[PDB]
Amino acid sequence: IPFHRFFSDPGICGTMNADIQVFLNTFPHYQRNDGGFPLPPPLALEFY
Amino acid sequence: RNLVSLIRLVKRTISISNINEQLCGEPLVNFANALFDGRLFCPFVHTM
Repeated sequence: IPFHRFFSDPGICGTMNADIQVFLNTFPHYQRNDGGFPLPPPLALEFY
Repeated sequence: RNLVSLIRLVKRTISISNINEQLCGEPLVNFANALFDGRLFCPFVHTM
């Protein structure tokens, strides 16, 4: 469950789920730990 | 275990330049450093 600014590793998430893995294999610049790679849009509310 | 962590640190140190933008289909670090791209296949492989 990637939900927070922290606690959202793609290298963890795309190994349990294959759907994130084919998402990252098509968009490899979201595999970065540094900024925010996108949460689900109800979870991704940065200004709130 | 230290050699595996060393290779982790090398990946960090030359994955500094990681920015959320693709241009054609490649991430920007694939544009930056030829060590992070498809073209640098490497010398030894066992499957493909």
